Amino acid sequence: GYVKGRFYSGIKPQEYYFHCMAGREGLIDTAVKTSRSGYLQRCLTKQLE
Amino acid sequence: RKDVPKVEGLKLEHFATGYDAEDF
Amino acid sequence: EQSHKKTKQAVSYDEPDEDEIETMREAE
Amino acid sequence: ETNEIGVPPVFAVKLTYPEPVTAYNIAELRQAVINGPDKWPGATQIQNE
Amino acid sequence: TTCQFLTKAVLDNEREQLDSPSARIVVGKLNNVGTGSFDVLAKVPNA
Amino acid sequence: MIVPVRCFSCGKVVGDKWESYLNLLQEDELDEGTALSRLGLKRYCCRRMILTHVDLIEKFLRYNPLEKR
Amino acid sequence: MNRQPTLHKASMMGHKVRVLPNEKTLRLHYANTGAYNADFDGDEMNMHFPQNENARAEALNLANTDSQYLTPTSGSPVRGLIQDHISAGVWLTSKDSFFTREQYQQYIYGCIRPEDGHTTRSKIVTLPPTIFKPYPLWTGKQIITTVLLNVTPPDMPGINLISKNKIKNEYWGKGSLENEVLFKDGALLCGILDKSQYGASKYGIVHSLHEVYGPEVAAKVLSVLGRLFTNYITATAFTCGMDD
Amino acid sequence: RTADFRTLERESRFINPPKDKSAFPLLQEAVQPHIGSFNALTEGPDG
Amino acid sequence: EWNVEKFKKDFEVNISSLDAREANFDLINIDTSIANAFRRIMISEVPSVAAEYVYFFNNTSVIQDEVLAHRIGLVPLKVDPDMLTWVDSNLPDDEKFTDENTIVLSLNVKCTRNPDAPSTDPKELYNNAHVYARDLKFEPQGRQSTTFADCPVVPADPDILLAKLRPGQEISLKAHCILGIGGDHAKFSPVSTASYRLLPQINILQPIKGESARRFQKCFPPGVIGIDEGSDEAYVKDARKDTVSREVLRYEEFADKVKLGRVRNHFIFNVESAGAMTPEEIFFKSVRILKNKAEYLKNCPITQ
Amino acid sequence: TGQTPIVKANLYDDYGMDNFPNGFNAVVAVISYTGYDMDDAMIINKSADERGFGYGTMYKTEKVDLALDPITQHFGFGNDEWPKEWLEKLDEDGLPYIGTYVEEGDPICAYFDDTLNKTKIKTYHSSEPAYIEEVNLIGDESNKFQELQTVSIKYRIRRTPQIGDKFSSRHGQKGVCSRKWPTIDMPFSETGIQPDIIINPHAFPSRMTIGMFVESLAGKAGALHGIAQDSTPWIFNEDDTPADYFGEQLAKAGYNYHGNEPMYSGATGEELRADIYVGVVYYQRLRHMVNDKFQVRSTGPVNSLTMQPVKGRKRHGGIRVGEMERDALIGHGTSFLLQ
Amino acid sequence: TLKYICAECSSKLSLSRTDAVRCKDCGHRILLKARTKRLVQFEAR
Amino acid sequence: EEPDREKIKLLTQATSEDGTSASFQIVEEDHTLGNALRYVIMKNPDVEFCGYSIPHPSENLLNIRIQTYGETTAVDALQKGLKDLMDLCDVVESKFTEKIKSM
Amino acid sequence: RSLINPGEAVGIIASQSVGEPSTQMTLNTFNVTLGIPRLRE
Ligand SMILES: [Zn+2]
Ligand SMILES: [Zn+2]
Repeated sequence: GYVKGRFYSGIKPQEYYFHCMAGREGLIDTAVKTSRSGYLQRCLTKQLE
Repeated sequence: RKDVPKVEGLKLEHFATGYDAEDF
Repeated sequence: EQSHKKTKQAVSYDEPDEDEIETMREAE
Repeated sequence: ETNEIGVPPVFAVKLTYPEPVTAYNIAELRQAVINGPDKWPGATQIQNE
Repeated sequence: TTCQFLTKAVLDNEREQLDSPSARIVVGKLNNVGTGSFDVLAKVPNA
Repeated sequence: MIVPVRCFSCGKVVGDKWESYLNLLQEDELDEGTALSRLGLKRYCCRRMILTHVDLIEKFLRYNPLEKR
Repeated sequence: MNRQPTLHKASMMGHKVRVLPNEKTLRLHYANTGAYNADFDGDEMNMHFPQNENARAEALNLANTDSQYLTPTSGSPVRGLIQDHISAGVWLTSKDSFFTREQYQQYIYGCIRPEDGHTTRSKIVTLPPTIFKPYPLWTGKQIITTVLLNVTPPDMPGINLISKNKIKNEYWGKGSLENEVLFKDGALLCGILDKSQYGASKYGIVHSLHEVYGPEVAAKVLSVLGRLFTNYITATAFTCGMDD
Repeated sequence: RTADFRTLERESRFINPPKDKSAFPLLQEAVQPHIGSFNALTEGPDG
Repeated sequence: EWNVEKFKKDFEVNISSLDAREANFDLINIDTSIANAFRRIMISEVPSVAAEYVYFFNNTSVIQDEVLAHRIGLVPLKVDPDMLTWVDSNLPDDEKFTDENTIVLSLNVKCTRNPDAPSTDPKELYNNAHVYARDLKFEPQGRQSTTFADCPVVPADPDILLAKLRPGQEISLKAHCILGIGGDHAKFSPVSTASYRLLPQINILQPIKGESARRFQKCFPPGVIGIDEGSDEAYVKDARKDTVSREVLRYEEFADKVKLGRVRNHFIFNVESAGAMTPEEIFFKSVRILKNKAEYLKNCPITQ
Repeated sequence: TGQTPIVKANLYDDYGMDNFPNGFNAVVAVISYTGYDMDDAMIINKSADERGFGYGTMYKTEKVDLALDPITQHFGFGNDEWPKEWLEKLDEDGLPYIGTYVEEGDPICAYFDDTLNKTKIKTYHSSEPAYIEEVNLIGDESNKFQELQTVSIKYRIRRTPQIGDKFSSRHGQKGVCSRKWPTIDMPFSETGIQPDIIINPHAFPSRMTIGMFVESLAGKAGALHGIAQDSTPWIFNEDDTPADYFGEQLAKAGYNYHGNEPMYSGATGEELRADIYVGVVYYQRLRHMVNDKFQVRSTGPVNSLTMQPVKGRKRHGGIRVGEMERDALIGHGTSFLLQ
Repeated sequence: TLKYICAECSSKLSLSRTDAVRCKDCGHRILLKARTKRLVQFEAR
Repeated sequence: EEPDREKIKLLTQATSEDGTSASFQIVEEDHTLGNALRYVIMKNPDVEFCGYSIPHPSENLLNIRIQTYGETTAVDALQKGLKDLMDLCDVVESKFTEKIKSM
Repeated sequence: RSLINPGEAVGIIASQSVGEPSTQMTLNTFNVTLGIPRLRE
């Protein structure tokens, strides 16, 4: 997965597919993240108001 | 690997405001 | 998904419908 | 200004403040009353005593 | 659990002193925090 | 749809140069570049206007609810 | 002004109404982008109009924007200029940037208008040129000195601050001290101004002004700089291309 | 000498819709798994 | 010290080419603030005549009413202003449009079929298939239908395609052409493009004679760099012909041996007309608008 | 106004995408000049918009069915009963005149039901006004007993580019229209061209959309010489760079090799500090109109039980101040703002 | 002059009350409402 | 005859007690007159400071500040600026007519 | 002159000062429990 190519000169198809993997990997994590600060803050504010 | 083919007979097609393609 | 959140005027803070609901599934 | 908000004239002709008429602001409010509810800075209504 | 806490309040014959931000909002009273942490009185000259 | 009247960037009339452009490509057998030059389009903004025109109106007209077949 | 979710009180501040003709959208300055966590990607905001003087006084003195320069989370700034203004400042405060009397005075009035109550002296005071002979020329840093000289109170002395830049001295050539931000008696004498000075960054020039002269002056400096760099980017543009 | 756009070819096809085999077979090859799947419901071997 | 009479001594004008549609003139020893002012006026403030209110009676064509109406507005009309008075917006439509304030252009085209041997040409296969700007018939009305007798209202460019039709379709409309400024809408801009370019300056620091002079000559357009001989240095024949491509600077042998600047005082204006007014008339009116703007403020009470 | 891309992959023709144009070729300058363009906001030229640049229309169809066995409601107008000026929108048949301008409240059709013995109308209701494009009468699902009850009406809603509308290049660089900048105030090129679209340079360092940068000098080269360029992936190499390829083309035409152009300010009129990066980029106008939820309320209707502003933008409804906003107003210690 | 265009044969044939909603020339059940001469005001913008 | 009072306005909130410094506000004007007028006003040897500022693009306003040295008011400096710009335009119009004939 | 003013809602401010920045730790690990799950514990 080591890409010697740059965005100015361009990236080879093998490098392109590997970049597609790593690029998507982040967006997948943003889709699978159940943790929310909504209820945590709501519980503190109602007891500390 | 074959290079991207350059375009045949590329001439100047931009000059000054009041200057046409009179200069060859 | 963001086009709908863009217009909705929130009642309260997010919601605990995730892991929090299964953690709240335990009595004293 | 960094402490300001750009209000569209649509909102300006609908959003009103109940300004009590006095000697110091009789001049300012008389114009608003003449201007009416569609000319900014105007007035949509007048509350009697 | 609004009805549950209400039942517990009735059974205790509880007096809501209206001193919490929530309670004050329920009865339309000015919140005791910040500008509501004091009272404003006018100085009048005539006896 | 049809050829736009005036170039979006500067405002040079381009609408009268569409049918004339195809005649320079068909009958005169000239290249895209030289044909645009003969029409009097030297700015690249005016150049792309006609060069890049699709003319979907000719495709659209083939559906006529006023004439049979 | 409210931008949901209101995760902290800075997401609900008091703004001064400015009715802008022929408008169909709420216009907001870039300095407010941080506190509301609002990006102009088609975002929506709620405007509330309080109907009594006690509610007015509160939205003008307690919940107002200027009193929300520092967040209570860490006591760090959440107000500052974001992109064009930062790139404009690095160019304007550069040693190479010189200006004629006509150019210099224009940049001053362009951002400071006495009629809009931007001044503290009721007359625009101007520094003498840095170059007298052959031609009278003003440096870029002198515009920053003049803006402070007209927005800070006359009764108080000038600001004294020795700060640093994000841009290392090596980039500005041999023997430059352009990384060391130096303010002596309210005069920019050394160093350019980065995101580290008029951005939402602690112990910068705006924050230093906020501590010495107060929140109202710091707000004036932010709006003044915000205008200056907008006007400077109009006269002297900034671009990015293949050569870069 | 270039990878040009068909201008003369395009406009002629706009006025004259072909009476033979349709242009752009790849477009019909895109819906090939859909049409083919439904075609095999009646036509083909074993009825 | 600057005097208005001292400006008259140094200010020069140079006309390179003055065609019926476009004029290429120069403004020497004038400020950027004045040159940009005329430029801004020639585009936005010089008033012109263009269609504003299209009244449709029928439109069975593929081209939507809004689109067809917008196209007619964009078509420049070979109409000289000053012949028309400015329309008042407050009074109603019956009092608003007069023979002095409005010009009427009618379009009435109906498409039919023609018998011909069949790819077949649209002019052969159908009758009145293509609607052109020349099909906008001028209808003179009211008190003055004799003022436009020796001046008929015809579009500046007649061969402009307005609509395409098939038999059965029809277009019936009455367009009301009025006086307006370019700042309001681009359809009212009398200029195709009014722009100026600063005179390019090529400061040769070294003689750079020999074969390097022939290399330096190829970096600029043909009629810019001229060489005397092998020696006698390398001079600038016509710095005005330069495109300012900075091609000379992307060579190690010239990157330090030459400087590329400008003449801040010298402006090379290029003004092309839409067809209504001559390019000179458009520039003259621009100077007349700037003077009138300063004159209106001169004879004006300074309130408060 | 659909346009064929100058910069395109050859597979665009293989799928005959010219039958359905998705965008337009625009003069795009990578410049920070106006001050209204920054990260998620881009500038469109006023004079370009005035000339029909990026103009679109939106068609909406409605089915007016009379079903809710004996026929009661009949298309047209009932005798003796006729409320004032309805004939302005509908024809003798009760159906509207194809081409007529309609606003919310205007009659979109007319009928008469014998159960109420009154002439009623089906009103048109939408914040956006329209024009009638097509009216089709359909009298199906019957053998010999034929009478119309179903009618399909098509509305043409004109959509000019408004402040808020999204625009994007073919490189994933979307931005909302911050303002429609006038051409006199717009920066003008040496050639005398002012950009159609202005993209801020601060967009590119984070996104790293260099495809757009090479698209700019390719589109410019192809507009001048009059030749379409192949932008199919992996056509170019590290040795055979497109920036060098179209750079040579730009130099041959008579322009700057690095795709720059000497531009002048529209305000001061003076030449800008450095040459601005200008070219021809294929732009796409996204279908969404972001200011659809635009509302204002002073004192509108209230629910009977709570006596609080009722929900509904079009109904002159109230903006909700939720628990979080309550918490924020407690936060400032601003008790009268909460009150 | 009352009009109704057939969707199939494109024949302009109008029909009154107590009549079958179908074209006379051919058996087609869909009819397009034709555009009649009526003023529609527009701004050339 | 009636003179228009809404065009040029003297912002008394910024005017010097007497009489050198003042800020003027003109309606339906921008960079076109603005930059040209401040250029001509700056040529005056009595003008100390001069510049123009447009408060906001949406509002049709133009602000011009004139700060002079003694023996001349800001109003006089503005009146001289307008009088000189008119004469400047006459020079441009005269030279252009002459070169048209010279062709 | 740097003293907290009597009346200041330090309660809401505290919960807002713990809540608002805990939105920035919604992302997963790059052994011990971290982020919001640990804060919930
Ligand atoms: Zn053009
Ligand atoms: Zn039929």
